[PDB]
Amino acid sequence: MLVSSNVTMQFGSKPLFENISVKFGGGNRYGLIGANGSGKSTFMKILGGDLEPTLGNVSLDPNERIGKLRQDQFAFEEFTVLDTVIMGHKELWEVKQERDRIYALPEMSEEDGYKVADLEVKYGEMDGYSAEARAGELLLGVGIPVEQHYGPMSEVAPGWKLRVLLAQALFADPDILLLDQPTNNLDIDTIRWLEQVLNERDSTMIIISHDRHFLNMVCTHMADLDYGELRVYPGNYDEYMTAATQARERLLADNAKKKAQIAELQSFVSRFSANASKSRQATSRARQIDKIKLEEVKASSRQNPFIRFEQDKKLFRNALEVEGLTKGFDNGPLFKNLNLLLEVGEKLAVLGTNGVGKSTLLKTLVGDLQPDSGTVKWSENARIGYYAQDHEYEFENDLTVFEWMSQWKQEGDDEQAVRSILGRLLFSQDDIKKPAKVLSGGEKGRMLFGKLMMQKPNILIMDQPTNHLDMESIESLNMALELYQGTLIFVSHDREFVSSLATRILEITPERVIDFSGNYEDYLRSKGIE
RNA sequence: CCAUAGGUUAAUGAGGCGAACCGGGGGAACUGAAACAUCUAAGUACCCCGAGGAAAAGAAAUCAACCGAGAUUCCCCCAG
RNA sequence: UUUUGUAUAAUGGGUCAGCGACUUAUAUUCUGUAGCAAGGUUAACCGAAUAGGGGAGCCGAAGGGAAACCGAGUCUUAACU
RNA sequence: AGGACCGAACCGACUAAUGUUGAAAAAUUAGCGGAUGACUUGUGGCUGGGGGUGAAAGGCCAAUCAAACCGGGAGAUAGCUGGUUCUCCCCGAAAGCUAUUUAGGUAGCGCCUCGUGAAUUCAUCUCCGGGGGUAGAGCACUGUUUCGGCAAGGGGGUCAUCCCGACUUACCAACCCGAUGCAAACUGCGAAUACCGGAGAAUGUUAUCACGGGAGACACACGGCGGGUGCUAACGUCCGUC
RNA sequence: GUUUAUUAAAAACACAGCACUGUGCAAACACGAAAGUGGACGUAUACGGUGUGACGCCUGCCCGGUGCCGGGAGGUUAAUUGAUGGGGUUAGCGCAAGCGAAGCUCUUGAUCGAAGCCCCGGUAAACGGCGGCCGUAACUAUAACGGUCCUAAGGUAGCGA
RNA sequence: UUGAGCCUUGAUGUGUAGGAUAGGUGGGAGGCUUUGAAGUGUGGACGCCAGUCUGCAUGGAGCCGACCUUGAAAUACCACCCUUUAAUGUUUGAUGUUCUAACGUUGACCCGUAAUCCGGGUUGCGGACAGUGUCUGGUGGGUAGUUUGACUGGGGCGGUCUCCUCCUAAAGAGUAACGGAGGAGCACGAAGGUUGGCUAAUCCUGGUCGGACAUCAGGAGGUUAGUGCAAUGGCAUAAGCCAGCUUGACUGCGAGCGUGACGGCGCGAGCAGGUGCGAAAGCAGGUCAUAGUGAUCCGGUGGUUCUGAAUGGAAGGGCCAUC
RNA sequence: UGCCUGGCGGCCGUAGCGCGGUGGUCCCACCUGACCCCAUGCCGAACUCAGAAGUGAAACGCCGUAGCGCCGAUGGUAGUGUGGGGUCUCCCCAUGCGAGAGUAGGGAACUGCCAGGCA
RNA sequence: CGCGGGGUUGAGCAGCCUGGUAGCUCGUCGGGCUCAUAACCCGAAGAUCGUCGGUUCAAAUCCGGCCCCCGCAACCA
RNA sequence: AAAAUGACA
Ligand SMILES: Nc1ncnc2c1ncn2[C@@H]1O[C@H](COP(=O)(O)OP(=O)(O)OP(=O)(O)O)[C@@H](O)[C@H]1O
Ligand SMILES: Nc1ncnc2c1ncn2[C@@H]1O[C@H](COP(=O)(O)OP(=O)(O)OP(=O)(O)O)[C@@H](O)[C@H]1O
Ligand SMILES: [Mg+2]
Ligand SMILES: [Mg+2]
Ligand SMILES: [Mg+2]
Ligand SMILES: [Mg+2]
Ligand SMILES: [Mg+2]
Ligand SMILES: [Mg+2]
Ligand SMILES: [Mg+2]
Ligand SMILES: [Mg+2]
Ligand SMILES: [Mg+2]
Ligand SMILES: [Mg+2]
Ligand SMILES: [Mg+2]
Ligand SMILES: [Mg+2]
Ligand SMILES: [Mg+2]
Ligand SMILES: [Mg+2]
Ligand SMILES: [Mg+2]
Ligand SMILES: [Mg+2]
Ligand SMILES: [Mg+2]
Ligand SMILES: [Mg+2]
Ligand SMILES: [Mg+2]
Ligand SMILES: [Mg+2]
Ligand SMILES: [Mg+2]
Ligand SMILES: [Mg+2]
Ligand SMILES: [Mg+2]
Ligand SMILES: [Mg+2]
Ligand SMILES: [Mg+2]
Ligand SMILES: [Mg+2]
Ligand SMILES: [Mg+2]
Ligand SMILES: [Mg+2]
Ligand SMILES: [Mg+2]
Ligand SMILES: [Mg+2]
Ligand SMILES: [Mg+2]
Ligand SMILES: [Mg+2]
Ligand SMILES: [Mg+2]
Ligand SMILES: [Mg+2]
Ligand SMILES: [Mg+2]
Ligand SMILES: [Mg+2]
Ligand SMILES: [Mg+2]
Ligand SMILES: [Mg+2]
Ligand SMILES: [Mg+2]
Ligand SMILES: [Mg+2]
Ligand SMILES: [Mg+2]
Ligand SMILES: [Mg+2]
Ligand SMILES: [Mg+2]
Ligand SMILES: [Mg+2]
Ligand SMILES: [Mg+2]
Ligand SMILES: [Mg+2]
Ligand SMILES: [Mg+2]
Ligand code: NA
Ligand code: NA
Repeated sequence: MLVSSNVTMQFGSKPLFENISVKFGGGNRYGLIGANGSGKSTFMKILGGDLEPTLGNVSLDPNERIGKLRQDQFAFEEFTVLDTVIMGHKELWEVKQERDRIYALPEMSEEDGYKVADLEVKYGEMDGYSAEARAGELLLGVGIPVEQHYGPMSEVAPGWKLRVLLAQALFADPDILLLDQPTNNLDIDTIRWLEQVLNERDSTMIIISHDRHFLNMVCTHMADLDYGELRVYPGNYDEYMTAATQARERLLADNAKKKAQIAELQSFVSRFSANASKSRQATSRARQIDKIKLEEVKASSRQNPFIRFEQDKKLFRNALEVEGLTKGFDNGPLFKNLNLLLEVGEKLAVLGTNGVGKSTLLKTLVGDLQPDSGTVKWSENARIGYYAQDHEYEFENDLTVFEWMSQWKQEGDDEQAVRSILGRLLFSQDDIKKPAKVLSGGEKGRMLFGKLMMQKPNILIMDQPTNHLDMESIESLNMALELYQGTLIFVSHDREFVSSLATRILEITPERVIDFSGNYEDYLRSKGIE
C-alpha cells in the first residue's frame, strides 16, 4: 500500500503543507478535499512522482501500477484512439510498440529472435491479444463510436478527447487510481456512468473533487488538506462536515472559557499585589495565569471571496437580437433557425448536454465563431464581459499576477485600486508575485472573475462559470450574479446553480431548440420530471 | 445401613531459657545527591520463625574457547 | 570572641582542683631519608616461624589513534612545506 | 408535675485583693453559679499514638500534646553559633575579577609561603620611537541661547469679498550676515600625567618569570585626588588611583 | 446545660424543632489484610450523613460554572487479540554481483474492546451568583417613565450609620 | 436469533460486429436423452430486462459443437479453480430464554452436643449471576513524600536576569550603582563574488496640467546625502548607485597573534586539491564592522568493514555530517 | 645647457578658490565624420574609431594681484605631575611641563625620472 | 502618573480578532395615513473612527506620543 | 389580528 512521509513542499516564504505522512491503501477511496489553491494537484503530482517533494518520501511496492489521470497535457496527437487509451498501461505499451519497431527493422537475427520471443510471451501474459477489445468496450461506455474507434487523434474533437484521456486512466483495473478532477466539464449521464464503474472495483483511489454529490456517492474516506495538516476522517462526506464543525467550535469555546478565567485571576493580581499580607497569594495567581497557555487558532484556507459585478452604463429596451442564426460545422444543423430577442435584466441559462452546440452559441454571440447564416445585433452601448470555458490563451503569456490584473485597469483607478481586487480575491502578498502561468484552476477562474469585475460590463457571457470552484466560490459568485442588474448569459450542468438564478431557459437538442419563459423548477414540472 | 466424624485408654516425642555466630519470612527512615521524586542509605536497623556445634552451599543441564579445566567454602590478586 | 572597628553599656567566665577538642584504618599524590637500580618489590600462604621460601601480581623502561592498527614514531588529510 | 423557685452538703470557677525565690509547679480570703438532674460520686472494666476520646477549645490521653512516654537506627544532618591547651626563629596577605538555586557558602584566577631552574629577567632615572582625544579651549558640525541687519513666508483690517490679490499690516517670522554665551552622551583644536617599545649607566642579599607542595581570602573602614547618586547633606552609597 | 485542667465561660458548642439526602436488610455507614463485630436482637413512624437552631410571619430570581442524579444514540478511549508490511540468519541457484524457500527471530501494528470524558436533560433549606451608560415632570431638586448594551439572572419581602 | 471463518452443492458474470444475458484455463470434439424428450400444460427467482435456473408428467424418445462474425468459443459435458453469491452442515463469537452440577445462603430440620460458634447430612431458594485472584482504564487531599528563585539602600510590590552601541570611564586595556540613553532573539539566492561604469542633500533661475515641494535644463554647494535594522567608528581607490557574467554562502589545513579563571570566542598571511569573474596584474573561505543566541546527557536520521563477548553474520557501540 | 609641453611620482592647501593677462612650430584641448571595431535604460553628449579645415573662445599650463581659504610666532592666560598651605562646594605657594582662542606677521608652492619641440 | 478598559453618527453598542465593505436599535429631518397628536408606512440626512506622527499600494484595525473619561493601585511591623 | 389620547369655559 502507498505511503507518504513528511512531504513538506515549499516554494516561497509561507508553509504549504508540513510533515504530511499518511498511508493510502486497503481498497478504500480517499476523497481529497481542500480550498481552491491549497495543495491538491501538487500533492497528486507528488504521489505519482511527477515532481519530487522539497524534503520527503513517497513509498510504493515494487510492482503497483499507478493509474493516474491527465489534464496536465492535451496534445499526444500522433496515433489512433484505441492505441491512445492502450498506452495507459505503460508496461504493455512499450513491449507492443518495441516489437512493432523490431518487425519493421530487418532482420530477425538470433539477437533479434531471442529478443522478441520473450517479449511475445510477456505480451501474452499481459493479455495484449484482448487489449484493444477491452479498450473499445470502455470507449463505448465513455461515448465514442465504434466506426471511428480506429481514427487518429486529430479526428477527435477538442471537447471529445478529454473523454479519451479519462478512459486512459482506468483502462484495465489498475490499483491505486490518481484521479484529478475527473468530472469537470462532464454531463450528468457520464458522471453517473463513471460513479457506477468506480463502484465495481477494489483499488484504492485518491480523487480530487470540489462537488459534494460525487464524493458523498463514491468515496469512503474524506482526506482533507486544510490548515496544512492532512486530516483524514473516515466518513462519507456529511459525517466529515458535521465532525470538523464541532472539532473547530470546541477549540474556539475552550479558548473562550480559558481566557475568561485568566481575566478572573487577573482582577486579584491587579488589586492585591502591592499589599503585604496578600502579595504571597497574588503572586501565585500570576503563576496560575502563566501556566495556562491557551492554544492557537489558525484560520481555515476556505474563506469566502467578495465578488460583485456592477454596471457602468445601464442600457434599456432590447439588449440583443438574433435573427435566423443557422450554423453548423460538419453535422450541418448544430442549431437550426435560431430566432430570439433578449431584453435587459434577462438571466438566460442555455442548457442541453453533450457535444451539441451548448457552446459555440456564446462564441457566435461574441463573434469569434462566424455563423453560417444570420446577423447578431448587440445593443448600442453593449459592453460584453466574456468568461470563456477554455481560458488558457490568456495565461500562456507569463506575466506576474499584479501585471496581469493591471492590464485591464480602466480610466480613473490606481494600482492601489488594482490590488484591492486581488485582495478581495484572496491573493495576499506572495501569491501576487507568482507567474500567471502557474496558478490553480480555481485560483484562475477567480482571477478572470476579477477581470470581469474590473472591466464592469453590462452584458455578461459566461461559458461554465462553475469550473474548478469549491463550495465557497460557487456560493459567493452565485449571489454576486444574483445581485447583478444587467443582462446575463450562462451555461451550467448542475441543477442548482442554474436554478438559483434564471428567468429564461433556452436549451438545444440535436434536432431542435426549445425555449421557456420561467425558472428551472417550472421547466422541469412542464417537462414531466419529478 | 455399612462407613466416616467424634469419645476413652495406653506408648513415644515436643513445650521453656540462653551472649555471639547461621538459614529463611517481612522490612524502614534520618542521610548523600549541596533542593527532590528515579537513585543512595540498604536488603542495613528492627520484628518473626528454625536449627547447629558450627550453619549454609555442594558433586555441572558450570566455565572456557575450539587449547582446555573439572563439586562446594574461605584468603590474596585481576581491579576501583 | 566576633568584627571596618570594643574600656566598651557587644559575647563568655563566681573561684579552685581533676577531665575536655586535628585521631585511627585503608588507598592516592608530593617532599626528606635509606636500600637496590633498567630494574624495584612481593600478597595470601608454607615455615619450632620478625629468618628463609613464595615473583601470582603491581609499578617502570614507548608512544600515537575513538578503534582496527602502526610503532620512535603515530594521528589528521587525497597528501601535507 | 417540673432539664421549676430560694438555699446548706455536693459539684463548679464570674469579680477583686493577697500570694509570684508562694502555705500551694494554680492556692487562700470576702462575695459568685447549679443544687431531682443533659446531676454528682465510690469500685471494677474497655478504647493507645497518624491512633483514642472530644455538647468541638486542637481540648484531654500520668505536672509532657498541631501528633505521648521509653529503647533503638544514632555519634541523623547542621554552607550556622561557640571552643580549640608548650616555647622560640624567618617570610607574611585578602576583603578583588569571573561563575554559581548564588549573595554571611564554594571553584578558577589575582595576592601569601616553601622547593627547584633560568636569561641585565625586573624596578627607578636620562634619551629616543609611538597611539590618544581627558583637563583646558572653541562654536565649522549635532543641539541649545541673547541681541542687531536684510528680510522669504506667514497671521490681521478695507474693498468686486469669482479672480487677480487692488490694497495694507502697529504683529509673527525661517535661511543668511555681525556680535555673546552653554554641553557627559558636540569637535575644523588640544596638554600635564599615565601606558607600550628600544638603548645607556648606577643601585637593589633575583627584587623577574616558569613548574610543583601548602594555604588563607572573596563582610572592608577612613583620608587626599577624579567622579556617578544624594541636597557638590550624612561617620551616606557606588567606582578609579594612592 | 457544655467548653480552652493552669491568663479567654462568651454572642462560641449542644439543644428541642425544621429541611435535604443515603439506606429494602447479608441495609447504608464504621472498626478490621480477613474471620467477624457495632448499627440492632432495630426494619423506612427505623437508621446514618449534612446544614439551620424554641416560637410568630415568611424563605424571592438564576442550572450559565463546580458537584450530584438520569440518558444512552454518536466521537475518543486500556489490558486482551496479532491481519499485514519491513529487517536479521541461511539450504540452494550463481565460485561475479545479487536474489533468496522452510524454520527461528527483531519490529510495525489492521480487527474486537467497558466505564470515564465530550454530548443531552434535571437538581440551589447542593457549593454558589443576584448589572452598566444616557435622557426625562408646572420654580430648583429627584425621576414614577423611556432608549440601549450585557448576563444564567440582575438583590424581592424585611431591615439599614 | 444474529456476526465471522471454513467445507459441500447450485446459480450470476452479452453490449456491437453474433443463432443467442460466452468468465479465464483446454479435454475433447462427436458427444448429450430413454433408472423414460427438444416443445408442451402450468409454478416461482434473477436482469444491462433482451433472456436464464428449477417440481413433476397425459404424451416422451429427441436438442447442440461441425457453420459462423469476433482478440477469444460454446450449458456436447466434465474437470482444478476466480467475482457476486444462495442453502444446509461445522468452528469459535455476541445477545436473549430455560436447566442444574460448581458456587452463595447472616432460610428450615437432624447429628457431633448437656453449644444463638464450627463442621457434616437432608431440604428450599438464588445459580453460572454474585464473589475472590492477576492484569487493566476512570475517580481518588481519604493518606504519604515533597517543591514553591535570586538581585534588592530591611523584606514585599514594581523592575531586572543573555547579547549589541554611546556616556559615567579620570587622552593604552579594564572599571560599579534599582546611573543617563537606545536596540537584538533577524534579513538577503541577491542585499553574496568578480568585472565595467556612476556620484549625493539643499536651495537659486526658465515651462502643459503643476501647487511650497514630481519630471526637464543650467549654476552654487560639497557629502551637511546614502548605508536592509539601534548607536559608535568608517566609507570617494568609495564599504554608496546601476549593469554583464556567476555561486568562494568551496574541502583539508594553517605560521603568528588578540581576548577570557576556564568552557570558549575572534583575526589571519600562506600551503594542497578543485572552481568563478577579468585580456591581465589579481580578487573571492558570505554580507562596511560590532547584536540576531545557549554546554552536557538522552534520543532521531544518512554515510563508514573501525569494534562485533566461541566462530560467520547481526543487534549495539565508535567516527564523520546533521536534527 | 636655457625655455615650453606630456606622462609617472614625491609632497600634501604657505600648495586651494576669486579677479586680470597671456600661449598654438611641437604638444594638449575643443574640433570633422561615422556605415563599420564599440555605445547610449533616448542622444557618438560619455565610451570608441578615421583623420585632420579651424580656433586657443571654453578647458589646461604660465604670469600678476590679498578679496577669501591656509600657515602662524613672542608675551600673557587656562590646565597639570611632585611637595607643602588656606578662610578647603574652590583656591594659593616652590618647582617641572605649558596649551586653545587672539595678535604681529607669512603667504598666491617646492622637487625627482623619462619623453618631444624651440634653441 | 503607576496599571488596566475605553474614545466609532445626537444616545447605547458591533466592527479591531490578524489591513481591501462604516454598520446595528433608538433618535433628528421631509413626505403619507389622521379631524389632530402618538403609533405605523416611505425617503433621506451625518461620523477628520479622540488628536498627532510611522512603516505601508491601502489603517479604524498594526506601532508609538499626547489629551480626555471610567476603574483601580500607591504595603505591614 | 392591531385601534392609545383630546385643558377650562
Ligand atoms: N510553480 C509554482 N510556483 C508557485 N506556486 C505554485 C506553482 N505551482 C503551483 N503553485 C501553487 O500550488 C497550489 C496548487 O493548488 P491546487 O492545484 O491544489 O488547487 P485546486 O484548484 O484545489 O486543485 P485542482 O486543480 O486539482 O482541483 C496553488 O496555491 C498554486 O499557486
Ligand atoms: N475548433 C473546432 N474545430 C472543429 N470542430 C469543432 C471545433 N469546435 C467545435 N467543433 C465541433 O463542433 C461541436 C460542437 O462543440 P461544442 O463546443 O458546442 O460542445 P459542448 O456541448 O460545449 O461540449 P462540452 O460540454 O463537452 O465542452 C464539437 O463537438 C465538434 O464536433
Ligand atoms: Mg525449642
Ligand atoms: Mg540531600
Ligand atoms: Mg544539604
Ligand atoms: Mg548442612
Ligand atoms: Mg578581620
Ligand atoms: Mg557592626
Ligand atoms: Mg580604645
Ligand atoms: Mg563586656
Ligand atoms: Mg554571639
Ligand atoms: Mg556572664
Ligand atoms: Mg583547671
Ligand atoms: Mg588532652
Ligand atoms: Mg601503548
Ligand atoms: Mg431546678
Ligand atoms: Mg436561676
Ligand atoms: Mg439555688
Ligand atoms: Mg470544667
Ligand atoms: Mg477564668
Ligand atoms: Mg470562694
Ligand atoms: Mg497533661
Ligand atoms: Mg510527626
Ligand atoms: Mg544511620
Ligand atoms: Mg549529634
Ligand atoms: Mg617583615
Ligand atoms: Mg550562606
Ligand atoms: Mg570642558
Ligand atoms: Mg561571596
Ligand atoms: Mg565583596
Ligand atoms: Mg570597596
Ligand atoms: Mg561608609
Ligand atoms: Mg483557662
Ligand atoms: Mg448556627
Ligand atoms: Mg434561598
Ligand atoms: Mg451484621
Ligand atoms: Mg499534603
Ligand atoms: Mg526526605
Ligand atoms: Mg532575597
Ligand atoms: Mg579607557
Ligand atoms: Mg586612563
Ligand atoms: Mg578593580
Ligand atoms: Mg550589502
Ligand atoms: Mg569597481
Ligand atoms: Mg558590494
Ligand atoms: Mg551591517
Ligand atoms: Mg560473534
Ligand atoms: Mg555470542
Ligand atoms: Mg553498525
Ligand atoms: Na491544478
Ligand atoms: Na463547450
